[PDB]
Amino acid sequence: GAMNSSNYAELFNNDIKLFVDDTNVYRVTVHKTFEGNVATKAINGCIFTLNPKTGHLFLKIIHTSVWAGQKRLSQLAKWKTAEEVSALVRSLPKEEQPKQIIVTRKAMLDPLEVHMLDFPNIAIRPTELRLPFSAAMSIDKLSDVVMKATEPQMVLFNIYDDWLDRISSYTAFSRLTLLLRALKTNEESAKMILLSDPTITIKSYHLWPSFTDEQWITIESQMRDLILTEYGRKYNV
Amino acid sequence: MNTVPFTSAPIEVTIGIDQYSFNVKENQPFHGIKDIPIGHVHVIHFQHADNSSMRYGYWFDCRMGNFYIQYDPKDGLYKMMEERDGAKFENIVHNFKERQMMVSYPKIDEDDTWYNLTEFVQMDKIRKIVRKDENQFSYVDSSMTTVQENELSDPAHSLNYTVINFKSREAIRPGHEMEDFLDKSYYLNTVMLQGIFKNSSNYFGELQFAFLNAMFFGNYGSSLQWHAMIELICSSATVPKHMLDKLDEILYYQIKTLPEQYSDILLNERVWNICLYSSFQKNSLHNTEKIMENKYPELL
Ligand SMILES: NC(=O)CCc1c[nH]c2ccccc12
Ligand SMILES: NC(=O)CCc1c[nH]c2ccccc12
Repeated sequence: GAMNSSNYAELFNNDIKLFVDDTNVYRVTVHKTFEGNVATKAINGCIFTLNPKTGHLFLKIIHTSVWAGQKRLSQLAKWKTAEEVSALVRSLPKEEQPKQIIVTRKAMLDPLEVHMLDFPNIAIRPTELRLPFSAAMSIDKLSDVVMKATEPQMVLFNIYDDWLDRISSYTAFSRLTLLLRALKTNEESAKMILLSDPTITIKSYHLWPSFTDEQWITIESQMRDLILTEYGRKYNV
Repeated sequence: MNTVPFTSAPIEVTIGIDQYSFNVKENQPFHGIKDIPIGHVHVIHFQHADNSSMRYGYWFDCRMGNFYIQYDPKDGLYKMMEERDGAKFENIVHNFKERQMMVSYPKIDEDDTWYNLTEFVQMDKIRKIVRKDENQFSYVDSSMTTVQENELSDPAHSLNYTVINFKSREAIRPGHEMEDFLDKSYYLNTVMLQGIFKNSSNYFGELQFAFLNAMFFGNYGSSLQWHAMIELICSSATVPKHMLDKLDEILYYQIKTLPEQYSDILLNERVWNICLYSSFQKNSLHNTEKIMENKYPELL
């Protein structure tokens, strides 16, 4: 069934599961031609495949060459996503394969189900949550590896850094969704909040700054303020 | 012209024979149906006046034997039987005709409706969908479930239609996932036509039989089968031209015959809108689209 507010804690139990977000797979810039028509130019994309319990990120970079000579690219992108997720599952040892895959967009259900027919016991589920994973390309190190790629490539990151040494998966996922929601609503402001104090650095193998517990509380409060405001600035309240 | 003798009519019942029907009163001196056209399968069906629940009936072909109906007061239904003594059966029928206790199959000469609905339907194929090998005729009723419905509970009483499932390994070649799901031509032409049905006549025969069981008995699993077999063709980009032209004729007569008051339950909105307006074959069913738009524009 669909994952929603009611069954949220299921994300942090011991059944392996993966979120798949396809938002950033097919990315284009729209521009004018010399004749004054409009055309698109593809840029590199990525599949965002995340284990919410462990923070394991399987970032499959989608190089623009995969679109060459193909038609109906937005449709193809869903099938390419499903092909790559299926290949990831087959590559994983049996004890590391997910029991469920939760797609962030319902249009991924049929492509993924068809590619996963060989795995009848892996549940393919939609969600009613409006998760902010599209903002993953606002994380600088993730955007950088996608843009620099010259061929298809899988890059493995922990999206929680070392947070699980001090907090539970539930709290880590809540922090991640808060950060990403902020970056989605007002990227510049969110990025200012995270970097305002230059003395708190990002470790070379981490994505986010090395905040203390107290500093994360302040940061999280700043992100919540930003989100509430923008919701005013947007709806005028 | 053949005859189906009734022993008697002890309970009040609406009797159908193909697309015709008539009401018989409790203990009315009714003794069967004569002048039944040879060359087609036929169906004789029943709805009791007290319990409109369970429509039921028998598919048969008079070339395969001499058949009669007799009510069973224990099982509470009109049963078809075969009389093996040809002289006993000719004598019975001759006497009933002399006493004019039979209704005549009321076919209008100009009227090709039944032929058009049963063109590809064969008794031998019916008997493989409805398995009861000791009889030459086949019982069907409103409640019987299909093999596919059962997989998703008595196997001897099931409708063994060919299972069609668009999200199945049979339908989807490894490595052709997107291609085969969006264009079902390989599942239609290689898996189903070449592989299982052998030819398009057998495919159309099962499609036509499914529709008739849906219409005459309100059999829900049969309606599902009919729509699946339509959708499989319409969702194939590559279909022999003779099949598309024949399908348009088949569906035209099915839509023409459907009772207007049953179109709400017997027609699946998604399938028909997809098939007539979105599918690869949206422009290949001219007669069917015209009758659907003039008779059921609401559904669309
Ligand atoms: N194969 C797996 O079950 C996890 C792989 C993986 C992806 N991202 C990571 C970050 C840190 C350690 C491992 C990983
Ligand atoms: N006369 C009877 O024995 C009644 C039942 C019966 C046996 N064989 C039949 C053939 C044709 C109509 C009816 C029957």
